[PDB]
Amino acid sequence: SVKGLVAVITGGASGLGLATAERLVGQGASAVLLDLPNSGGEAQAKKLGNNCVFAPADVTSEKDVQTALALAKGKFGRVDVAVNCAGIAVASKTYNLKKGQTHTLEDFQRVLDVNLMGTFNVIRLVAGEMGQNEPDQGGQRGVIINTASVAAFEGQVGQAAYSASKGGIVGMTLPIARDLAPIGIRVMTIAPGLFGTPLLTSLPEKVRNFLASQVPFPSRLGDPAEYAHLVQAIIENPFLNGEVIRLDGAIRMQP
Amino acid sequence: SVKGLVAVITGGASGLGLATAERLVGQGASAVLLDLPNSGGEAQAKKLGNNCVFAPADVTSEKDVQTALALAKGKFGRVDVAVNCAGIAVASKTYNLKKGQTHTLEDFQRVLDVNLMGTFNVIRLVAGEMGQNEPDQGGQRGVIINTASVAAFEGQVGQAAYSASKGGIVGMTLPIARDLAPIGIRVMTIAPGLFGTPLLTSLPEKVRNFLASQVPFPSRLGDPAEYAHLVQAIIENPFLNGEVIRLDGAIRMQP
Amino acid sequence: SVKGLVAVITGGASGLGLATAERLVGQGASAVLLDLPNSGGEAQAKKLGNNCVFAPADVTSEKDVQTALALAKGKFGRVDVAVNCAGIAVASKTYNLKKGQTHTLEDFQRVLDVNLMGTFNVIRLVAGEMGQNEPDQGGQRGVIINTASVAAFEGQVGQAAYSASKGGIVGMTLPIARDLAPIGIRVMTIAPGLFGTPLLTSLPEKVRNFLASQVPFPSRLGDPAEYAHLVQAIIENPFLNGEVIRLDGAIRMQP
Amino acid sequence: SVKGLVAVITGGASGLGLATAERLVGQGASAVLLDLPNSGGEAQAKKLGNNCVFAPADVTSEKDVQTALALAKGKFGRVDVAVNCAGIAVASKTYNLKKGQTHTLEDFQRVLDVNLMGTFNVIRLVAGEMGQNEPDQGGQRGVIINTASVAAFEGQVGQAAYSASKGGIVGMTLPIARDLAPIGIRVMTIAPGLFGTPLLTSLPEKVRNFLASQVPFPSRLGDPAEYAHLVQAIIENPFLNGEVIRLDGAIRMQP
Ligand SMILES: NC(=O)C1=CN([C@@H]2O[C@H](COP(=O)([O-])OP(=O)([O-])OC[C@H]3O[C@@H](n4cnc5c(N)ncnc54)[C@H]([O-])[C@@H]3[O-])[C@@H](O)[C@H]2O)C=C[C@@H]1n1cc2c(=S)n([C@H](C(=O)N3CCCCCC3)c3ccccc3)cnc2n1
Ligand SMILES: NC(=O)C1=CN([C@@H]2O[C@H](COP(=O)([O-])OP(=O)([O-])OC[C@H]3O[C@@H](n4cnc5c(N)ncnc54)[C@H]([O-])[C@@H]3[O-])[C@@H](O)[C@H]2O)C=C[C@@H]1n1cc2c(=S)n([C@H](C(=O)N3CCCCCC3)c3ccccc3)cnc2n1
Ligand SMILES: NC(=O)C1=CN([C@@H]2O[C@H](COP(=O)([O-])OP(=O)([O-])OC[C@H]3O[C@@H](n4cnc5c(N)ncnc54)[C@H]([O-])[C@@H]3[O-])[C@@H](O)[C@H]2O)C=C[C@@H]1n1cc2c(=S)n([C@H](C(=O)N3CCCCCC3)c3ccccc3)cnc2n1
Ligand SMILES: NC(=O)c1ccc[n+]([C@@H]2O[C@H](COP(=O)([O-])OP(=O)(O)OC[C@H]3O[C@@H](n4cnc5c(N)ncnc54)[C@H](O)[C@@H]3O)[C@@H](O)[C@H]2O)c1
Repeated sequence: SVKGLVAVITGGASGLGLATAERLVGQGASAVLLDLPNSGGEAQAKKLGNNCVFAPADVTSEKDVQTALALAKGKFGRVDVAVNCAGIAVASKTYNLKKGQTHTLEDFQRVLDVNLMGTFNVIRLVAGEMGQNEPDQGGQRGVIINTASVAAFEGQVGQAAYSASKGGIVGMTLPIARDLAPIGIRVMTIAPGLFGTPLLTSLPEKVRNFLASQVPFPSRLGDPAEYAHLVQAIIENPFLNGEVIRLDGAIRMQP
Repeated sequence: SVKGLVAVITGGASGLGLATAERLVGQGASAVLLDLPNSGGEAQAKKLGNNCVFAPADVTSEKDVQTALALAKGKFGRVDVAVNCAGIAVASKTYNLKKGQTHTLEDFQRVLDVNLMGTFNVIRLVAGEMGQNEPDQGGQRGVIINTASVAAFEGQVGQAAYSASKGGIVGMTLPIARDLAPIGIRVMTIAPGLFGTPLLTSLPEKVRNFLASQVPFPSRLGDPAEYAHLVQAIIENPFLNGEVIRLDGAIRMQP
Repeated sequence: SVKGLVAVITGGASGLGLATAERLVGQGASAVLLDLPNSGGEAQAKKLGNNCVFAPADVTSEKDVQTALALAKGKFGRVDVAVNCAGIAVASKTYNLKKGQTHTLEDFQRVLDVNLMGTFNVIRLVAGEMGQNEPDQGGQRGVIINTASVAAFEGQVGQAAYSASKGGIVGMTLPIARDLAPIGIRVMTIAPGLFGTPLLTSLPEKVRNFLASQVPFPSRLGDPAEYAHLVQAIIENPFLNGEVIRLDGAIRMQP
Repeated sequence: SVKGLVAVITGGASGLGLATAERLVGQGASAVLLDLPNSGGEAQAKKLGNNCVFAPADVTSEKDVQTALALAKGKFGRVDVAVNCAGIAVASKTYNLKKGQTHTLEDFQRVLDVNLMGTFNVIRLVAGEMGQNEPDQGGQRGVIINTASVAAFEGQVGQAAYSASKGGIVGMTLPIARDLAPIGIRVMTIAPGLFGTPLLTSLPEKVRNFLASQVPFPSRLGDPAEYAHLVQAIIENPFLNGEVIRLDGAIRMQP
C-alpha cells in the first residue's frame, strides 16, 4: 500500500503528474508537487489537502531541485518515491526542402535540457536523498519512475528533438538502475502513447481527434488516471526494475 | 477491480499460474485452473474454495482446451480473463563439438509445441468465448495475458528452443492484439526473469544462492506473488495493450 | 571476399534465396540451392552454372537436410555459409466475430514448423558440418544467416502465426550465437520489410501496390538483390554476430 | 560503389572516423575530416592524399559546422554522405553511497552536448547540403550514418550520461529518417560494442583486456576497419533506412 509514502512529482501541477498526485494522495500518501513558479502548482496543492505541498522549481536547475527536495524533507521527513513528469514538446522537421527551413539548434537544445537533463538532474539529487533512508525489510530505500514516450521508439515526422530526449530517458533507465541497485533504489520508466492532458491542447481538434482514432483498443486518448494507476502498480511491485513499459492502447505511431 | 471477474489460468496447478489464481480468488474473482490431469490441480482448486475449480487439459490439444472452456462456461457462465502460464523448459546446446552432440529435433519441437502453439491454441479458442460477452462500460469483452520470458531477449547457452518459443510469444503479442482490438479484447505479455517457482526452488541451495546473486535488485528470486500482482495490474489498467513487460529485478542474462 | 566460399541456401529456388545465390555465385562463391522437389531449383541451378547445384529437400525433415548437406560436401568439399530463406506465409485472423472464423491450429502449426522449426533443423545440422572445418586465421569455421521479418516486431492483422514464427527466429538468434561462439560460428539474422518476390504474388495486385506505396524511402518494394547484398556484407564483416538487421526502407507496419 | 562520393566524417582525425575515411578514400571516395583543431586531423588528411581534406570544427557549434560544410562544398562541390563519429566518454555513477558522491550536472550536460546535440547539429545542417543535390536514379540525395553504442541498450554501471546520449541517437534515428524520406536522404545508425581505438586509452590495461575477453565471438576488441566496412555496406545498399545495427561480436554488457 502507498499509505504514508512520500512522493516528489515533477510536473505535478498539471496533466499526468497532477493525476498521479491525486491518486496517491487519495490513497493516504503525501505529495510534493515540483513545478515551475508560473504553473498553478500552489492552487493544485491547496486543492489536494494537507498531505500535499507545492515546491516551485525548474528541473534544469541544481539549486531549485535542492530547494524543493529540502522542502520535501522538511515537511514530510523523507522521500520514498520520485516521479519525473516535467516535460515539454515541439514539432519541427529536421529539414524542410520545399520551405528551405532548418530545425533550429536551440529548439533541439531546449527540449533536451528540460526532458532529459532535467529528469536526470532530479534523479541524481533525489537518489542522494533516498540514500539516507533505512532500507525496508526487502532492502529497499526508494523508487524512481520516469516518463518517456512511444516517440522514443516510433518518433513521427517533426519529432526528432522530442524523440532524442525521450530516447535518452529510455537508454539511461537500465544503467541508473544498475548504479543504484546496491543501495536498493528501483528505477522504472513509463512510455505513454497519447493522453488527454493540456500538453495536447496546442493542436487542431481535427489533429487530436485523428490521433485519437488511431489507438487500436480502447480507441481513445488515454486517461491520465490510467497513467497514475500504472505508477502505483510500479511503486507497489518490488520486482519491477530497470524496465520501460508502453502505456498506449497498442498504438504504433506512423510517420 | 477484479471482483466478480472469471479467469481461466493455464499452468494453474503450480508456480506462476497457481500464484495468480490464489491472488485473484483472494480478491473476489472466480478461477479455472487449467492443467494436466496428473498434477495437483484438483487439490489446489479444492483449497481455493467454491470460486475455484480444476479443469484437466493439455494446451497442445484442441479438444482438451475446448473441453476445459466448456467446463468454465458451464460452471461460471462466462470468461473475462485468460492467463497463459502453462510451459516447459529444456537445457540443450545447439551443437556440442567437444561432445560431438546435436540438439535433437523433437526436443525443439516439444518446447515449441507446449510453450508457443499451446498458448496460441488457448488464445484463439478463448477469444471465441470472450467474443460472446457483452462489452463492458469501456467496450471491453476480455483480457488475455501471456507468459514469455527474458530469454526472449537474452537467451542463454542451452536455451535455443525455449528462447525460440518465448520470442514467438513476444512476436505474436501485437498482431493478436491488433486482430482482436475491434472486439475489445486486450492482449498483454509478461516476461519473467528468475522466479522462485518449483522450477528454481527445487534446485540445490548453492545454485539458488547463485541465481539470486545475479539479480541486481532485489537480489533474490522473484516471488510468484509478484507475478500475480502484475497480472492484476494489467487486468485493472484499461489502457495496457499490445505490450510486453519485463518483471525481473533489472537482470540481463549472460551466456 | 566470398571467393571460394561454399554456401547452402535454403529456399534457394526463388526470391531472396535465389538472388543470394545469383550474387554469391556471381562473386566467385559456390552455391547449393536447398529447396523442395516441386520447386524449380534444378532449372535454376543449371542457369547459374558449374558453381551452383540443386539439393532437393524439405527443411522440416531431418533426413532430407542430412541428405542435402552430404550432397553439398561431396560436390563442393565443405560448407562455409548457410542462409535460411525457406519460408511460408499465411494471412489469417486469430478470431473474426463478424465472419465467425477462428484461426485453425494446423495453419498455426504448419507456419511454425516450416519457418521456425525448419530453420532450427538446418541450423543444428549444418553447425555440426561447419564444426569439422579448420578455423581460418580469425578463428572462424562458419557463418549462419537466418531470415525473420519486420512482422517479428510489428505483426499486422492476420499475421499472428507468421509473426510467431519470425519472432521465434529473432529470439533464438542470440542463444544460438552464444552456443556456437566457442567454435567460431557466427549467427546473424535479417528482417526484411517488403520485397518483390513470388511470395507476394498470391496477394491482389491492389494490395501489393498499396504496400509498396507505404515504404517511406525508397518508396517501393525492396529488390531481392538488395537482400543479397546484405547477406554478402554480413559474410564479409567478421564482427557481425548475434544481431537482427531490419532491411525495410524505414517502414513500420500498421494494423 | 563509393567511388566519387563526397563524405563528411566527424571525429575524422581518430579511431572509427579515421578508419572510415581511410577505407572510403581507398575505395575512390572523397572525404572531409571534421574534427577539433588540436586534433591531428590536418596531418591525417595530408597523409590521405588529394581526395581528403581537414575541416577544423567543434560539432557543438553552428558556425563551425557551417564553416566546415562550406569548406566541403568549395573543395568537392557537393556532399553525398555524412558520418557522425565525433564523441566523448565519461565514467561516473549517478550516486555513490560508498563515497557519498553524486554525478555532476555538467558531466551529464557535456556528454549530451557533444554526443547527441552535436550529432543532431551536423545532421540538420548537412541535410541542407544534400537537399541541393539532384536525386540519383533511385531518387536518393544522400546518406547519413550516426554512431550510437550498445550502451543505448545495456548501459553499464557508470554509463548513465553516455547511455542517455546514445539512446537519444537511437531514438531520433527513425523520426529523422521519416523527416527526410520525401527528399531521398537515408538515415542509419551503427551501435558499436567495444573497439580498439584511443577512446579506451584512458582505461587501465586490465579493464581493457577484461572487456575484450567478454566478447563471445570473435573474442577480441573490434577492429576500426570493421566499423568502416559496415559504413560502406550501408552507403552501398539502397534499402537500409531508419534502423540501428549492432556491431559487437554478439556481446551483451553486464553491470
Ligand atoms: N500527454 C501525452 O499524450 C504524453 C505525454 N508524455 C510525457 O508525460 C510527461 C507529462 O506531460 P503532460 O502531463 O501530458 O503535459 P502537461 O503540459 O499538462 O504537464 C507537464 C508539466 O511539466 C511542468 N514543467 C515544464 N518544464 C518544467 C521545468 N523546467 N521544471 C519543472 N517543471 C516543469 C509544466 O509546468 C507542466 O505542469 C512529460 O514528460 C510528457 O513529455 C509522453 C508521451 C505522450 N505524448 C504525446 C505527444 C504528442 S501527440 N506530441 C506532439 C507532436 O510531436 N507532434 C508532431 C508529430 C505529430 C503529432 C502532433 C504534433 C506535440 C503536441 C503539442 C505541441 C508540440 C508537439 C508531443 N509530445 C507528446 N507526448
Ligand atoms: N518477400 C518479402 O517481402 C519477405 C520475405 N520474408 C522471408 O524471406 C524468406 C524467403 O521468402 P521469399 O523469397 O520472399 O518467398 P519465395 O516464395 O519466393 O521463396 C520461398 C522458397 O522457400 C521454399 N520452401 C518452402 N517450404 C519449404 C520447406 N519445407 N523445405 C524446403 N524448402 C521450402 C519454396 O519452395 C520457395 O522456393 C522467407 O523466410 C520469407 O518468410 C520476410 C519478410 C518479407 N515478408 C512480407 C510478407 C507479407 S506482405 N505477407 C502477407 C501478410 O502477412 N498479409 C497480412 C497483413 C497485410 C498485408 C497483406 C497480407 C501474406 C502474403 C501471402 C500470403 C499470405 C499473407 C506475408 N509474409 C511476408 N514476408
Ligand atoms: N571505441 C568503442 O569501443 C566505441 C566507440 N563508440 C563511439 O564511436 C565514435 C568514435 O569514437 P572513437 O573513434 O572510438 O574514439 P576516438 O577518441 O579515437 O575518436 C573520437 C574523435 O571525435 C573527436 N571529437 C570529440 N569531441 C568533438 C567535438 N566537440 N567536435 C568535433 N569533434 C570531436 C575527437 O577529437 C576524436 O578525433 C564515438 O561517437 C564513440 O562514442 C560507441 C561504442 C563503443 N564504446 C565503448 C565504450 C567504453 S568501454 N566506455 C567506457 C565506460 O563507459 N566505462 C564505464 C562502464 C564499464 C566499462 C569501463 C569504463 C569509458 C572509456 C574511457 C573513458 C571513460 C569511460 C565508454 N564509451 C564507449 N563506447
Ligand atoms: N520461474 C521462472 O524462472 C520463469 C522465468 C521465465 C518464464 N517462466 C514461465 O512462467 C510460466 C509458468 O512457469 P512456472 O514457474 O509457474 O512453472 P511450473 O512448472 O511451476 O508450472 C508450469 C505449469 O504448467 C503446466 N503444464 C505443462 N505442460 C502443460 C500442458 N501441456 N498443458 C497444460 N498444462 C501444462 C505444468 O503441469 C505446471 O503446473 C511458464 O510459461 C514458464 O516458462 C518462468
